Amino acid sequence: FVHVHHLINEYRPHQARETLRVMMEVQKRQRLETAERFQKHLERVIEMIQNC
Amino acid sequence: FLPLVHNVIKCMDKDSPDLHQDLNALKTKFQELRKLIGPEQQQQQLHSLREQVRTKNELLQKYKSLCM
Repeated sequence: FVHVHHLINEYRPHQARETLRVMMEVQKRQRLETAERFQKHLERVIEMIQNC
Repeated sequence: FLPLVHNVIKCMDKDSPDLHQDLNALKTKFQELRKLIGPEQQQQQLHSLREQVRTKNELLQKYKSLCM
């Protein structure tokens, strides 16, 4: 029981830090993808505007 | 309206010499032309339409320059 508690206490902080880093990376990737999509949409809008 | 003038001229020339009396034909032709033909209101409407078309063209050209 003592060894199990020690292993749980040792594995909790590293797992939490890894999850936080993965969440930050996912948020950064989603923000970059949204920015690229908005840029492409604005380009298509300018193209459609200059079309007429 | 050349028809009325022509009818008057024919009636004056054929007053004593009534060989061919086209008075009835002329009157019927004048009535038919008046029925078929049918103020400055039209000019004002045309001016308003021209101004509106110019405004629409200016508005359409206002959106020419567009980068993003």
